[PDB]
Amino acid sequence: YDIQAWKKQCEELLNLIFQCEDSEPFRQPVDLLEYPDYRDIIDTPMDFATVRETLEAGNYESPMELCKDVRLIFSNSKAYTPSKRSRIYSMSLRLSAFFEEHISSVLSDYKSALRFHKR
Ligand SMILES: CN1Cc2ccccc2NC1=O
Repeated sequence: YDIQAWKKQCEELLNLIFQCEDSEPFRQPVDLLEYPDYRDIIDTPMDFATVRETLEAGNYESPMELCKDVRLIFSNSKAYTPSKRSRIYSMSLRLSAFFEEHISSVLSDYKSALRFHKR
C-alpha cells in the first residue's frame, strides 16, 4: 500500500524502454528539419526524454499522468505515418505492447494504495 512506489517503478520501466532498439525513433523530440510539416499534423509533440525529465523534476502527481504522455508518443506516431506498414510506426506498435504489459501492475498497485489510504 505504498502511495509513492510508482515513481521508482516508472524510472526502471523508462530504463528498459531506453535499452530496447525499438525506442530509437522516440528518445528525443522529432527533428523538424527532417520532417518540415510535422507541426501541421501534430499539435503536442512528446518523446521519452521529455517524459523522464518531467518525472525527475517532480512534475507528475500520479502514474496515470505519465501513462497519458507515453500514449501520446504512440498516437502522434500513428497520426504521422503514411502507412500502417511503415518502419517507425511498426517499432511504435511493438514498443506500445511492451509498455502496456509492464505499466498495468504499476497503475493497479497505485490505485489500490490510494483506496487503502481513504478506507
Ligand atoms: C514514417 N514515419 C515517420 C515518423 C517520423 C516521426 C515520428 C513518427 C513517424 N511515423 C512514421 O511511421
